[PDB]
Amino acid sequence: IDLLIKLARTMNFTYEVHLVADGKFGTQERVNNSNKKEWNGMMGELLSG
Amino acid sequence: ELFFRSGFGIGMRKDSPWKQNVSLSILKSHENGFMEDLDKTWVRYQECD
Amino acid sequence: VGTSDEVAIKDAHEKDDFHHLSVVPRVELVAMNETDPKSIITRICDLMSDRKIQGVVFADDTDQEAIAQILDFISAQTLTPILGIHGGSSMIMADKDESSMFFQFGPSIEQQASVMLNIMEEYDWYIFSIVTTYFPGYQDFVNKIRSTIENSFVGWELEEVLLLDMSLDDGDSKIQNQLKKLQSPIILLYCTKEEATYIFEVANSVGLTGYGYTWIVPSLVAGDTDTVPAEFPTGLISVSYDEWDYGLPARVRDGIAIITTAASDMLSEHSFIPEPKSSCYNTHEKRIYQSNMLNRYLINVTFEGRNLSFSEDGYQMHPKLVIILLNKERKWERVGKWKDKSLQMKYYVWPRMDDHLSIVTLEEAPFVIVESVDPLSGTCMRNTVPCQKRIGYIKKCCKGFCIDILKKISKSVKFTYDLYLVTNGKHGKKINGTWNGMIGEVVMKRAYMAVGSLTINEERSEVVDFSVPFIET
Amino acid sequence: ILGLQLINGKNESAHISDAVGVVAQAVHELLEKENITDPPRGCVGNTNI
Ligand SMILES: *[C@@H]1O[C@H](CO)[C@@H](O)[C@H](O)[C@H]1NC(C)=O
Ligand SMILES: *[C@@H]1O[C@H](CO)[C@@H](O)[C@H](O)[C@H]1NC(C)=O
Repeated sequence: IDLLIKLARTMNFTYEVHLVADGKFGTQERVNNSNKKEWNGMMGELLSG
Repeated sequence: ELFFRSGFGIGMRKDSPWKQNVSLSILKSHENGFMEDLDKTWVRYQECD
Repeated sequence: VGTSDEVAIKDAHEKDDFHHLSVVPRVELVAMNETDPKSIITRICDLMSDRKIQGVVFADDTDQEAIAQILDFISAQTLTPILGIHGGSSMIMADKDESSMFFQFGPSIEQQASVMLNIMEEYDWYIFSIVTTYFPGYQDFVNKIRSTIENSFVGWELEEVLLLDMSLDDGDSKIQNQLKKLQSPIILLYCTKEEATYIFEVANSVGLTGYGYTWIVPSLVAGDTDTVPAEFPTGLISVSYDEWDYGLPARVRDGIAIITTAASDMLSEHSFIPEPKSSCYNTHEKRIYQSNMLNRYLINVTFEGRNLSFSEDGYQMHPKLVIILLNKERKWERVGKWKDKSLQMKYYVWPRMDDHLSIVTLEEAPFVIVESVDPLSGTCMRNTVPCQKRIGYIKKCCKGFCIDILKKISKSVKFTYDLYLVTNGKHGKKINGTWNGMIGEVVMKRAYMAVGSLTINEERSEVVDFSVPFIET
Repeated sequence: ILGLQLINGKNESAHISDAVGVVAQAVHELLEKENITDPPRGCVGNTNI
């Protein structure tokens, strides 16, 4: 967090912090139907928007 | 420490009639204490600590 | 359609003990040679004009490759449900129209791909290749296999998933190059009844067919239990719908009760049974009496206690399957049996077998470690080799320092094996002129080898001959 | 609004000549082929290909 405030002043943007929902870091798990693989956790929220 | 372990052996030409009884006298000599006796007299006299 | 007895089938026509609800099924026996589409279209659409019917059950005894598709088109153009029971009407299809409420009696395409892997685990066939041709459904066969292989602790090896695109002229050169890339003990095939014999002709020329090579084909490739074109190699194993215990008259009785208990049960809740126009025309004008409510629970039915529910694609959820094996006499023989995710193979050990030798071992703490079989999959895990054990045999897993030597030796000297733990004595001993143990079986020509923690000495070297030592003791 | 249109894609009489033009030379090279069979005779005469 102390590092985040340094980037905001340098690159001149605004932020808002929210924690992860489930609480994991990230790995690839297979959906039960077929073999569709999707990420989960903090790594799967970046790709979802 | 030892890094290539392969013992000695009496070498004979292929198709040699003596190739069986030579290999059966060695096995018996190990179990009779004969080859643990040649080691005593020729190889294992301590001289310096 | 075909050769059948009318009186035998009609005997069980009025035999449904449906006194619980007044279904009153006016079963009518119709026999006509209607292989061609013209006879079907001039009869199916004329039945409603004569007799007021809202349900048709179709059966056949022909090997037609497209009768199911042409018969499904009538279902799409109408709202009268129809069920394929016997023959080509029960062959698999890729997809159905959203307005085509046509169902069949037979296993789906995913289940067949899940029974082939359920018999290779028992017999420890961990290396296989897939050969597939163009067909409506061949995409799922590969995908279903890959999904199961990915999530499993067993050691699965995949190679040569190349497909045969035999569509162009003079395909012998193309097939030969593609077929020559197969170097696996077992190959899984997915083709049609007519298309199978073309590939099998090229196989014998290369020499792949014979001992050491095995082929597995789905139900539709076999097709008939009596029409063997003599092109199928001996030892071909296929899984097909049960027909010995599923008789033709029994199929009709089971099928009829499904429809009767579906429409009548709607009157229990909806209390307003639709009455569609009994004619081939005026279908659009009768769009008010939609059959979506009827279609909701016609699949989910029960008869004396069972699960006859169909899938949304029109496949039975709990079918019965058997495993058959071809012999020298060119007659299919029953071997396996399937019932509710359970397998009962008649042969404990596959009969087919110098390159195949026996091995006798014994459990020692740092050298040969014996562990029980995996409970989840019922087959030995990775990095370990299966090893039998007497007392009816029980399959364990064997691993250790000596086993790694055996696996590495067999790679360079290219010979096969099958271990089994001894049960009479241990390590060998001589009592009143008889040897018992790992040495007492080599001397009696039951082992031909013995890997483990044996010790070289003069007493044993006069009976069996040892190799070069690989450790000191 | 920016859209797209196909020229000569809605004139049915335009494609009638083109449909028979391509098949004109297709039959010519088909004539000089061996075992030129015929399609099934009627809707009931044959049930094969
Ligand atoms: C930094 O952001 C401010 C806030 O809108 C704006 O004046 C401009 O984008 C930047 N100011 C600078 C570069 O002086
Ligand atoms: C080895 O011993 C056997 C029996 O003692 C004898 O028959 C044989 O001749 C011996 N080998 C030779 C080379 O003499």
